[PDB]
Amino acid sequence: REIVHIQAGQCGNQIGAKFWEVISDEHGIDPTGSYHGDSDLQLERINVYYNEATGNKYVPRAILVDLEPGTMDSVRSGPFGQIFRPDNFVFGQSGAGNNWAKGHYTEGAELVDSVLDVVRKESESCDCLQGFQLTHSLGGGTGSGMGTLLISKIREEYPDRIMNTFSVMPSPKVSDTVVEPYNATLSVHQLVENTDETYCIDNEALYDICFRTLKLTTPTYGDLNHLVSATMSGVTTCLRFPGQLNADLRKLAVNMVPFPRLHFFMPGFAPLTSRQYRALTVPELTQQMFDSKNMMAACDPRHGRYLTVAAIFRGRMSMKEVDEQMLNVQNKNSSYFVEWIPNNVKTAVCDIPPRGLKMSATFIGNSTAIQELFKRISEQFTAMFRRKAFLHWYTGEGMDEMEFTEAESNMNDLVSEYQQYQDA
Amino acid sequence: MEVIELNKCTSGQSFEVILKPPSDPSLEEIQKKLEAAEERRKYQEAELLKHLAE
Amino acid sequence: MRECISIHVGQAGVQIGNACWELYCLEHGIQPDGQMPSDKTIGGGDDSFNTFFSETGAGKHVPRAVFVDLEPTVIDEVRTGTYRQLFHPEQLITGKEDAANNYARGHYTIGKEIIDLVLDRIRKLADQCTGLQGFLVFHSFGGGTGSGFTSLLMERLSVDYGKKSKLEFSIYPAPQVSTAVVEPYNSILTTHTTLEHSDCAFMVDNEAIYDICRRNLDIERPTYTNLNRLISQIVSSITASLRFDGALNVDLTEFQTNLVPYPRIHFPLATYAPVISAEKAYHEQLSVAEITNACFEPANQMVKCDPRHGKYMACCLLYRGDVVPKDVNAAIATIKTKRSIQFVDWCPTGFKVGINYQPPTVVPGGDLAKVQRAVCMLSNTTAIAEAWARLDHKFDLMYAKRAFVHWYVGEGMEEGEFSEAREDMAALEKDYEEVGVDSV
Amino acid sequence: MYTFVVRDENSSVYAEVSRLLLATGQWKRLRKDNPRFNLMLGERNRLPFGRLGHEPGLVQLVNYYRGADKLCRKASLVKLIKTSPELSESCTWFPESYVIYPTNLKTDEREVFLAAYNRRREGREGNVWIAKSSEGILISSEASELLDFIDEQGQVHVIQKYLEKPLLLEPGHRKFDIRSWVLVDHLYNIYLYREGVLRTSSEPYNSANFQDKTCHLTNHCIQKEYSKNYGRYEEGNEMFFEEFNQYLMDALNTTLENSILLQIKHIIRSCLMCIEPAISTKHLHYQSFQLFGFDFMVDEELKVWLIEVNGAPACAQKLYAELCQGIVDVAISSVFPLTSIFIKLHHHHHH
Ligand SMILES: Nc1nc2c(ncn2[C@@H]2O[C@H](COP(=O)(O)OP(=O)(O)OP(=O)(O)O)[C@@H](O)[C@H]2O)c(=O)[nH]1
Ligand SMILES: COc1cc(-c2ccnc3cc(-c4ccc5c(ccn5C)c4)nn23)cc(OC)c1OC
Ligand SMILES: Nc1ncnc2c1ncn2[C@@H]1O[C@H](COP(=O)(O)OP(=O)(O)CP(=O)(O)O)[C@@H](O)[C@H]1O
Ligand SMILES: Nc1nc2c(ncn2[C@@H]2O[C@H](COP(=O)(O)OP(=O)(O)O)[C@@H](O)[C@H]2O)c(=O)[nH]1
Ligand SMILES: [Ca+2]
Ligand SMILES: [Ca+2]
Ligand SMILES: [Ca+2]
Ligand SMILES: [Cl-]
Ligand SMILES: [Mg+2]
Ligand SMILES: [Mg+2]
Ligand SMILES: [Mg+2]
Ligand SMILES: [Mg+2]
Repeated sequence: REIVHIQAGQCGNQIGAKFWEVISDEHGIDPTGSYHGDSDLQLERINVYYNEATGNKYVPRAILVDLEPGTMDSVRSGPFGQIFRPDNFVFGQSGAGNNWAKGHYTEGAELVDSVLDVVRKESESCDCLQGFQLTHSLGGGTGSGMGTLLISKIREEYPDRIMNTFSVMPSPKVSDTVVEPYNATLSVHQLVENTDETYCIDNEALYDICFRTLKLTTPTYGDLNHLVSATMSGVTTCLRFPGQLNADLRKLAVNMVPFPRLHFFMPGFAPLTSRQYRALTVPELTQQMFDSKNMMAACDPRHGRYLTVAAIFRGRMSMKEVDEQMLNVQNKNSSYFVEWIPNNVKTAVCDIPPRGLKMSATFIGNSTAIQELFKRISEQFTAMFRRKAFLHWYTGEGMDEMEFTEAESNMNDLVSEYQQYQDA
Repeated sequence: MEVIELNKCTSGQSFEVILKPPSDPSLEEIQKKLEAAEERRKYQEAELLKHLAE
Repeated sequence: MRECISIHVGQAGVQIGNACWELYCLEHGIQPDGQMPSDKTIGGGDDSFNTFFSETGAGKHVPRAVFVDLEPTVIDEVRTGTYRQLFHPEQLITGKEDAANNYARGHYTIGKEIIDLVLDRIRKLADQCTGLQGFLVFHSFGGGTGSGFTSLLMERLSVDYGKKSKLEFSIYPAPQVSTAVVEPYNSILTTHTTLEHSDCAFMVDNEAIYDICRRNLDIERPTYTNLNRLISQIVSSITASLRFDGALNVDLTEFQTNLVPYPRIHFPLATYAPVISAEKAYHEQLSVAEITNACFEPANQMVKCDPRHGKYMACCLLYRGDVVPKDVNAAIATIKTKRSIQFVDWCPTGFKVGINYQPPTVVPGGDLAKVQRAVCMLSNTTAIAEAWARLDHKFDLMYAKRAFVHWYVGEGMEEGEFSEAREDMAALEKDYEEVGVDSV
Repeated sequence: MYTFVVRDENSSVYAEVSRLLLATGQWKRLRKDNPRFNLMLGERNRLPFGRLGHEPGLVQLVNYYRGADKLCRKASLVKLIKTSPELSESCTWFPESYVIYPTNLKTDEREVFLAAYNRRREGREGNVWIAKSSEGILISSEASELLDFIDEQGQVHVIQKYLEKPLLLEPGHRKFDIRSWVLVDHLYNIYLYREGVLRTSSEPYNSANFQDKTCHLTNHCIQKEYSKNYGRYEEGNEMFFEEFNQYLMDALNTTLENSILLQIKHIIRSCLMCIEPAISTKHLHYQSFQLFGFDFMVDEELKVWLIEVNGAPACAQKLYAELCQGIVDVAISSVFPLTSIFIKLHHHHHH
């Protein structure tokens, strides 16, 4: 049943806000938390992400975290800003300066216990909590450093719940500062250890998609977050709408993760949309959703092998045609699925389509090609670290070079682990 | 082909036709097994909480 | 008269249980509130139907059933559904967190905390039994509860009721009907720990039921309701001799005497004919010969396999409807000449036949047309071992890389139980090949 | 794009079918144990028929009929012929044969076998026999020798009447056997390949010393090995049908069709129609085809005798190309679409 959602830092709160805007519009709930839909399917699984309020208003089970107040004041100002429980706005004043160390060890340590208090109050109001989802970036300081500190604290207090993240990967093409590879490498090690499933969202891929196929010449963070919103709505369909598949992350985790550390998923969406009218056929949805150009992680699926795949079709369509088309990408490209995991592609369907489309598909791949993302981050890390460049920002908050050496060793290990199964 | 042991009743009939003749662990062992798995779980959890405390 | 308690475990066992009890009520004239007008002995009895229903002072006819699911949503639909009044609240048992497709979580972790409550509820039903023969256990192979909790329940029932017989109806996993990727693991594991506790087990491959529904019912994408009403017809065929007057398979012990000479090889193949669509405008009724012949087509079996390439150890025909002995023997005669039916040397080549004159009843609004005669054949053939070969191979592919194993060890299971279970299945496949193959 | 896997590397004929299929541009080979194939070219031993026809969304086809080995093992075939009413103990085209189990193993016919021998010696009949199994063959008039020898070896053996009066080609006064390739498709059509071959002895047949077995054993292996005159008359000691026809026309005033082939087609049809109910895949969830090699003898009265059926034959070198193209055409592309080289064997007589 219930999921407790956390969004941390600048990117965490902007994507998290637009996620809650998108899915609240799906579920009919308006900016004041008042329902206004025409179907009861909108409310059957509404408890997974919402608490029912006095007056049977619906309030997101969402906690909003930052070390500065800027972005969260923009959220409270934003379209659905008032939908959020005001007690759930937890913010410091100093910021983290794009500094993992500040997020994880100094500034964030000061704030983290107050975040855990709001977590606890949301958990206690849950009939039966199944776990947590975090939206954050890995390239800054709050979502990266404090976000992973929170993930560590939450596992300590709830070691048997599911921890799930949507983690935005930094890219030099959409880059705020040079220290992103450092922040991301430090964060990735925390994620390997302390989450059950991580959706790897590559700002590189969101950029290329916005540029090469949506034809947006100058993509903003707004354009990037449109894609993220649509993808997040898609992967959480089973958590929010009635179906033969009930809303639980554990079963998804069990069927997607053959080895505990390899839980980094390559997401994808079709049709790729900027904010048209053409009917998309089921064969088209299927060919696109598997297209490397529709992947939100800038890795090439043909460079690795799929361990597991989950696919989620939305709209009115023939599941006979869906079944057929799914069977035919796997029968026509059986090379790219590991033969030692039989029937490793799962297909779900949901009658309700997202806003503005009559038919969509969401792709969720556990591919060994995701190593390309981690190698890329690792090469950027190493190019600075071999000169100890920009380390003083981190040693000044107490960190030692050893902890950097350990973190890159961990990520290179994770890369070797992916490679081992691409050749097995 | 012999038709034998015919039984009739108002519900139906039954018979046999022959074409051709021929040519546990304890309750305590269970509760022990269940407790041994439980302590393997509580150990691994202690190893995690020790790691988190480091 | 001796009573039989039905136990439904996990989603598959509960939903199939509901199909079965719906059918049973329709067959015995019991209405959804448990009233049976034709039951003239009010508040008591020892008729044949009493082996499955108990009676209350007010005239309520109550299934000798317990439903058990580790999460509430499936049995809640029983509690609120059209047969809500049929069952005593105490017979519907739900946890709140399920076994997540994990045998070890259903067996070890969640099982430890609910097994005593279930046995106590099972005991309340045993206590209103003048003479209990034992249990009918419905469960999936692939679910975490259906596999893991069931095997724990089977072990304890052996302890608490050691002289009783235990029959299973087990849904075998098929990728066409939504399937967890670790269901081969769950299957082998629950077969290994249940093998000595089960006297007779009827496997239903969801693949065969699915294809029967597409091919013979013209349902292009069958639902669980489609699948379960068909399974329910077959189960009803199999149990009708415990609920109705007759002299074949009158108690659970006869099932093992008649179908299982070797106790490990206790998996009879069910074949059922005819399955006819209720939307079929013009249908010409099939004869005794035609439906008995259909018992030897693989497309009609509950497990797709090829009985020509194996040997038989036993064979029963259960007919329902307009059937008389001499037509059966005429049909058998013609069939032995045109078909590969070889028995093991130490068994007679013969058929135990049971006829019940009431044709199959069909659920109103179901997919099955009413027919004038139907048959369910129960044959203990070694060809069913094909299903174990398929399962074991899939198990072998994954376990060679230890894929997903960490999920089981994390519930407190030791990796070695995997290889133990797989070794047992290795023996079982060889038993089957010993009995049913002579050397090339 | 159809998919296939190869699980017999040592098969001359399906190697060529493998390459023929790639060259279509519409077939891609998968790795041995990839289960998502359309076509399995399977192993000779322990082919896992139980795992076929369970892949959703894949029509699957294998190049072997499960159960067809009862035709293709010497002891099996004898038991099949004696026991099946369509073939009968009274079967005019099969040599008298008796299954003999060695004494270590202790069903077996060996004392109903000597009934026939004793009948024959007291009958002053030609009384050579041959003992064989599924290279270790004994041709003797001494029964008391033959059961000696079987039990020194450890596997089950067949004792069969020896064809003392074989047709001998001249010049050469020399023995031969005929090999026919027949293809049974998924529909159980029975196709005879129009080209057979005569595997000839290059030694004159001598009926007084069976101890030497090179004019008595027409195996291509033994002839290229032991016999002085390999290659002497025919290329590779293989005579083809156009020659053997012409010889029959000149030497004996008949043709291959009338004097021999009618009999051969009748034997093929009768064997495969006998086991069809046991091996047909007509209503099965996977489908079978298979290539067989039938081996016949001709006696001097131009009566044809079946000596064995081979379930995994090799082809004659010159014929590989045409046969293998034909297997793709009628066995494979029949199921997976992209003047015939086969004679369909069908007869429907009314009685
Ligand atoms: N024929 C049929 N198969 C079912 C049904 N429900 C589930 N199955 C199959 O059983 C397997 C899944 O097992 P479930 O019974 O759903 O699992 P469970 O016992 O409830 O255990 P958890 O959900 O893991 O706690 C799959 O192969 C399903 O296809 C049903 O109603 N009818
Ligand atoms: C909460 O989110 C979701 C949950 C589920 C979900 C719910 C209940 N049971 C299952 C079982 C599998 C599952 C997953 C992968 C599998 C198999 C079999 C093979 N593979 C690779 C089964 N998923 N699942 C499903 C979703 O979509 C696919 C969800 O959204 C992504
Ligand atoms: N009853 C018999 N009478 C006369 N000749 C016989 C015979 N049985 C076998 N032969 C001869 O022995 C040779 C081969 O015997 P066999 O039946 O074992 O073939 P084989 O299995 O060894 C090789 P292949 O499988 O290619 O035919 C035949 O070619 C024939 O010359
Ligand atoms: N797709 C997307 N990426 C963002 C957004 N904001 C920041 N990023 C990226 O996030 C990294 C900087 O992290 P940020 O969230 O601003 O730091 P924090 O506030 O300290 O947690 C860099 O990789 C930015 O490119 C956003 O709104 N959308
Ligand atoms: Ca401070
Ligand atoms: Ca009564
Ligand atoms: Ca017992
Ligand atoms: Cl007892
Ligand atoms: Mg920023
Ligand atoms: Mg505090
Ligand atoms: Mg369940
Ligand atoms: Mg041979």
